[PDB]
Formats: sequence, structure tokens, C-alpha cells
Amino acid sequence: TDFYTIKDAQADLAIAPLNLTVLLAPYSTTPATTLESPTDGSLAIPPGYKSVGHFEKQAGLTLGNEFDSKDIEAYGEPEPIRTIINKRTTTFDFAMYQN
Amino acid sequence: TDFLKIELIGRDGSHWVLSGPGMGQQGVTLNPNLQQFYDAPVKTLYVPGPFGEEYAGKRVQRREIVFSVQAYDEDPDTWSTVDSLWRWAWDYDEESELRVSTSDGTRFLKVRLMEEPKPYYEKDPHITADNPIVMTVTATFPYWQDEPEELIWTTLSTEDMTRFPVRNDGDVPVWLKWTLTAPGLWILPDFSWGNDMYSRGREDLGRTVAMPELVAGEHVSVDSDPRVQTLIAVNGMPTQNRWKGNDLLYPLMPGKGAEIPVQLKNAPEGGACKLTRPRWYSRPWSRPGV
Repeated sequence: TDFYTIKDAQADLAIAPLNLTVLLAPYSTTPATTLESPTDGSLAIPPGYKSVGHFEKQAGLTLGNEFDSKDIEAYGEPEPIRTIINKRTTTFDFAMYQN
Repeated sequence: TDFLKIELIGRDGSHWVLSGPGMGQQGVTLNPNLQQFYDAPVKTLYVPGPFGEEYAGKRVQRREIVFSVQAYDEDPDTWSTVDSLWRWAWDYDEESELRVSTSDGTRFLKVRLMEEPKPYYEKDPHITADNPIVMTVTATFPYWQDEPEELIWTTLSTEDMTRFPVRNDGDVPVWLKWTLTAPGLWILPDFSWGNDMYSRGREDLGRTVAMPELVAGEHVSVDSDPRVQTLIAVNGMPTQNRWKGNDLLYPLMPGKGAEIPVQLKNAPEGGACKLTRPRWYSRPWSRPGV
């Protein structure tokens, strides 16, 4: 098998978030299970979610994933036999313009 | 370094060079930070006095040497062989020799395992095949020794007398040992060398003690060492019983020495006297002092 066939890379699977928006809702609002409209598969935002408007372009939106890990090493092994991801913290930050 | 060479002779006769030229040839090297190795531990006594406390004498303590070694090889099987051999070189009941050789000669210390060794790292030692062993050895006799000096005087005359040259080049007093053949009446020196430990330092400058008359076959070992009984008959006779509250009391003080006189009388077949003088030092190496 040739290298290109082994790679089987698709450019269409690369998705560029050309226009991004952030919507916030009070904790009493029913959470959004999905954003796909059941009737026609369009973009359906549940009621109670309100956009934060424009935000900075150069800053963008940064999604941060933080892993807390623990190394399990055995008495008869030099390297750690296993690693445990105790927790995974998710954060996101951005710079809103509107008041 | 080539100025200092540390070796161990195990209880089984194995020879290890832990430091100096040839170190690690047997697979075991010596780690730094070894304690109570150089100076003999001595504690001083103090009694209350007008200006605080007054000096009351000193007592020497047994050595507690805590050191560490590396047992190393490229393959785990041979490392295991070396580690087993190192463990075999030690015991609690019987002692192994630890020699330090420098420009001041070779001096040895007899040491035994004070407690069980602490080997290996936190993981299994076959991974690294290069592991430390923590040794807590003890020296019951805390003084570094050299080979004792032995002198022989044999005679065929019934009455004879000789002068044994004796000298204490060490920094600590030593106790003399005599081996006297039988029969015959022996007179042995017990010179104080100025020692006032019995308030007779100069009264006993030329003190001689006459051992009891020995019957045939009653060869005696006369050791002034406080550890052992002074008179020991080889045949089990109570020779000390016929000795009337007399004893060898004085060691050979440091820096002192002379031609001590040994006299033999009433010996039909002559007699032989052997003098053993130990060479005890408080340090593995030290320049001669006088």
C-alpha cells in the first residue's frame, strides 16, 4: 500500500470556526441537550440562552484542558506501569466588547 | 586516592578493596560519609566542683561505624553473586578485619555486624544491578591495631636473666602478654612507667612481680589485659591460687619504653619466655609522636 493511501487524509474534516458565538443562560434554564432542531435539523437554541454579543478577534476564544495525573509504578519495573487521570478541568476565556 | 587504601577481610577470608588503588575490582566500592571511623569515641566524666564541674577521668566507648557500599556489575546475575559474597563476608558472632593503609603503615580494626544490613533501593535491585548496602558495624575494641610485636628468649641455664626492649609508639597504653614455659620460677617486670593509677607511680618504677613456682607441664600465659585472667595454666591447674594477692597492674604508657628485665631461676631444663606487645592506635593513620 502506498503512503498516500495509508495516510487517507481528508481536508474536508478540517473545520474552521469562521463565526463563533457564546450564549449564557441562568442556572434555572433547562440545559441544552443538543442544538439540532428535531423537525428540520436546523440550529435551535433553547429558550433562556442569551448571546454575549461581539467579542475580541485577536484574543479569540481559548479552551483550556488541564489534566491531573498520577504515576503508578511497580516494584519490579523501572518505568511507571500505569498513569491515572484523576480529573480533567475545562475552562474557556474570551474578551467581550458589549456592555 | 593513592594516599589511603581501605580493605576488608571477611570472616571467610575474602579480600575486598573498598577505597584507594584497586577499589571496585571485587565489585564493591565505599560510599562517602562514614561515621565514627577516625577517632576512638572517648567520653569524659565530670563531678560537681567549686567553679562548675571538675574533670573526673575519661572512658573510651566502643565504635559504632555506620557506612555504605555499592555492589555493582553490568549483569544482574553477577551482581547477585557479588551481593551474596559481600553478605557472606560479615557476621555478628565472629569479627572481620578492616584495614586502612597509608604512608603511616597499615592499621586494622576488628568489626562485627551490629544489626542487619539495609540493602538495595526502593525497587527490586536486579533492575539497576548497582545497589547500596548500609552497614552498621561495631568495634568492641575501639582502637586501631597493628600486628603485635613478639620477642622470644630461650635459655638452657638453671638461672638466667634477660632484657626485653619495649616501647609504646602509640597514643594509648597497651597491656603486655607473657608466655612462660615450665618448670621454674619466673620474675617479670610490672613497671608503672610513672602511672599514678594506684598512687605508686614512682614507688613502682622498677617493680618486679615473682610468679609462683611452676611444676612440670604447667606452662602459663600471663596476660596483663584486664579483659582476661592474668595467670592461665595450660593444663588447668589453679596457678593463680598460689600467688598471694599479687598481680600485674600497670600497662605500657604511651611514649615510654626500656629494657625490662625478665629473670628465671630454679629451671632444671632451662626455660622459654615469649613477650607480646600490642600496637594500639586511636586513629587509622597518625604520624609518630614522642
